[PDB]
Amino acid sequence: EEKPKGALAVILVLTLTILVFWLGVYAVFFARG
Amino acid sequence: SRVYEAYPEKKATLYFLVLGFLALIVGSLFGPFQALNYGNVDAYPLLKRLLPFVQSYYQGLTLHGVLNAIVFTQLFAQAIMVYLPARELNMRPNMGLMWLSWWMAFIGLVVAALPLLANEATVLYTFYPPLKGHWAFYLGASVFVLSTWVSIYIVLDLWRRWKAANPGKVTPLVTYMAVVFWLMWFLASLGLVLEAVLFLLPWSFGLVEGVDPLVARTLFWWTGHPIVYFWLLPAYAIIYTILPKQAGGKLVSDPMARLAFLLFLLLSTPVGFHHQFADPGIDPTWKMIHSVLTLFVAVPSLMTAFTVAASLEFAGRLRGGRGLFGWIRALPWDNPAFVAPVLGLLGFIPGGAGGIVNASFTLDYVVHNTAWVPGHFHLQVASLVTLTAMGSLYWLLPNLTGKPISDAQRRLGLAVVWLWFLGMMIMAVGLHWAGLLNVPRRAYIAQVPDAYPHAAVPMVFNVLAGIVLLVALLLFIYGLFSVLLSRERKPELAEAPLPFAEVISGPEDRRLVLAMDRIGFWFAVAAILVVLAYGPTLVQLFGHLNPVPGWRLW
Amino acid sequence: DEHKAHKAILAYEKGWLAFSLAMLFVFIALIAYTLATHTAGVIPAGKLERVDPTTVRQEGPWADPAQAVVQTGPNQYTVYVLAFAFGYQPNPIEVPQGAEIVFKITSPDVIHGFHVEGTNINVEVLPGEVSTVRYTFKRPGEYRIICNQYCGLGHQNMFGTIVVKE
Ligand code: HAS
Ligand code: HEM
Ligand code: CUA
Ligand SMILES: [Cu+2]
Ligand SMILES: [Xe]
Ligand SMILES: [Xe]
Ligand SMILES: [Xe]
Repeated sequence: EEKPKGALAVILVLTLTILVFWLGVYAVFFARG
Repeated sequence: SRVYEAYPEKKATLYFLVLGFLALIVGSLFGPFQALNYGNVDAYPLLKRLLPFVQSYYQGLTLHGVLNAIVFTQLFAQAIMVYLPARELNMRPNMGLMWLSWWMAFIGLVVAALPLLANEATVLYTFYPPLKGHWAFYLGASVFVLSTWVSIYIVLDLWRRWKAANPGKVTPLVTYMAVVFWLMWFLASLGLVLEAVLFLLPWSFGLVEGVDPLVARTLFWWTGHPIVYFWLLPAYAIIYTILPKQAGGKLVSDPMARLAFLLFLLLSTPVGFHHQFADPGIDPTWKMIHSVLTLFVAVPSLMTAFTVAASLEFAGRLRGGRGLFGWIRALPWDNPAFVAPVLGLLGFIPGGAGGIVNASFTLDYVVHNTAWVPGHFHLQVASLVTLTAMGSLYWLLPNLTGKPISDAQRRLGLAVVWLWFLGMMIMAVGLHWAGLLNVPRRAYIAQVPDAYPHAAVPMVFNVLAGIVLLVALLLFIYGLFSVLLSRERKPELAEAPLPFAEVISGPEDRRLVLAMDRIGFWFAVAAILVVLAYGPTLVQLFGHLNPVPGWRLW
Repeated sequence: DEHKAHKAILAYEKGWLAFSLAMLFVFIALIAYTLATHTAGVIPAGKLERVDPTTVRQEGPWADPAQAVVQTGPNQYTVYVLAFAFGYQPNPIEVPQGAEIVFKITSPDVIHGFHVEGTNINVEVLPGEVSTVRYTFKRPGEYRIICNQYCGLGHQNMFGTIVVKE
């Protein structure tokens, strides 16, 4: 029909869930450095 | 059955299935207890009164590990990644061999089960040396695994045969996947084949007295990582080519799926060092090179994320899907075989987030050997792979036995499904928290209740889950056996063609798929990558072998 | 419709993948950043250091607990730690904060884990191999070592102690 609004909203949660995890633990690495 | 005479593969497949699920049941019983244990409660007395032969926490973990992650998965894959390509091709697999593969799997399990049930094998599913297990464990497992080799032949045989009857034709989708899959698994299984053949088997038979534990865990992980994808891809297979039909839609691209699988064939094996970050005697550089390749092997699962979402979206739209989120509510939430996997994919997002972190080299040092890792993978294997397995019963079981499913079983499953997912969610939260709270995994920490007081609140989630999933497992069993135990037989639905998805193709596709169908080239490509990543390391290691004597610590 | 979607999806898939790889290459450089710093010490030494596991606490740097701590630089202190069947040697380790502690850990029996709670020291201790990690404590106290690798039935009870010096 048009732009995959649903799928791009899914990959959003994903990429955000990725950054939370990766930045969230990337700081604990330096906080235990 | 003229059904089985006309489709003997059906029978072989079924045996694989049941055996697998049987294995999943038994291995799953210890799961609630291991959850309660991680909630700081020690339910193991009760376990021991019920199951007398159980001697400790660690024997039940081994059994948990082995039956669930190893036996169950392998059997399923062997069932899916052979039956599906067969039916797609409408060709019969070499049945001598196929039946041979099953017995091997059966026999292998039996022989390996005994020393596990006899507390002769309390080593864990990883069986790291110098911890020494009974020969019949290492001989049992070897057989069982080798069973896959047969499966690899069988599938390749089919493939060669079909290419003959269709000269110049692109390999059909599922068959392409299965092909890459098994090749990929062949390459992956070497690592383990070596370990067992060179060290473990002669070690356990008496022939040597020592085995280098580093070279042992190096070879193990050569195989140890790709096997997780050996577990995954059969579910991926189903999600790509079967779920979209279930959802009322189509696969949105044949090339994309081919690509995903192609990347796995290339990037699955040469990443094992990610499991060995905390290890000594392995260059940090090669640990960086492997950390890069691991972030790369996540690309395939990134592609899948989109491709499947779009298809599911597409599906919801054809159903009467509203706005940004309508399509979702348009989906068949009444159909298990739809619900099960979709839930798994949800939990996968956290799972795969967990894996990207574990793969970032230095960041591993925060969570290694902690209960964060069981949290990571229970989303992966115990959630997505298992649910998928479960839900696929609803089209598969009927397609094999002819036994239709009553509406009551159909809702029974929907309950099993939700509980299992929910419980998986709770625990996921309860093992991730305590993980960052330095609680180590593989631990009977309910025998030391005051060791970890800062994990107060997560210990609760673990408890909850334990219960949740204890119920879910029960109902499954009941739901499971209700189906297999009924004498309703509709020999027409057994003959019903498998509900494969239709595939939206494009103009560009042709030349791209044509490239990908260069399998013999990609295989050697994949073979070269492993040599380049392991080669260097393994040479020095076999130059400086320092075998140490075996220990029994149970 | 259906063929219209196909080119729409395969067009944001191309833009999703570009973004994906850019995002991963930012992780690579933010991993390539932690490799040039002082934090990159807790990485086990790459060069092989073979030892016998059956004559470690009889002859050599791990025989005598007392000689565990040894100044080897102006502000460097090479500890020789010995991860064994449910326990650590020396217990407790005693080293000054602000100093560069270069641990050299092995085992006489099976594999052990050397996890210092609150730090980045997390290394696998292998029989017949020396596990060599560099670290600088910048906080005082009693640091707890946990054995994160299943080493038998007394594995959940194997803990250590590093009293850094205040
Ligand atoms: C099948 C089971 C498994 C999968 C899959 C898996 C995936 C990964 N793993 Fe892993 N793993 C590691 C890295 C990864 C990475 C980078 C990935 C990647 O493949 C993951 C990429 C996945 C994604 C990036 C997510 C894609 C999400 C999708 C596709 C879902 C979208 C959902 C939709 C679209 C639904 C929407 C629908 C609606 C209705 C809204 C590392 C580190 O590098 C360790 C070592 C940790 C340690 O030190 O012990 C590790 C450890 C393990 C262990 C412990 C083994 C042991 O006993 O010692 C197991 C069993 C395991 C299994 C599995 N693992 N892993
Ligand atoms: C009945 C539901 C289940 C529950 C409540 C459960 C719970 C747990 C818990 C709490 C652990 C951590 C044990 C520890 O660190 O000491 C664990 C380990 C594990 N689980 Fe499960 N589990 C379940 C089913 C499954 C399934 C279906 C699979 C995969 C097919 C699986 C695979 C594994 C593996 C491979 C381990 C690690 C074993 C080891 O380290 O030796 N589990 N489980
Ligand atoms: Cu060393 Cu547990
Ligand atoms: Cu892995
Ligand atoms: Xe097995
Ligand atoms: Xe084995
Ligand atoms: Xe594994």
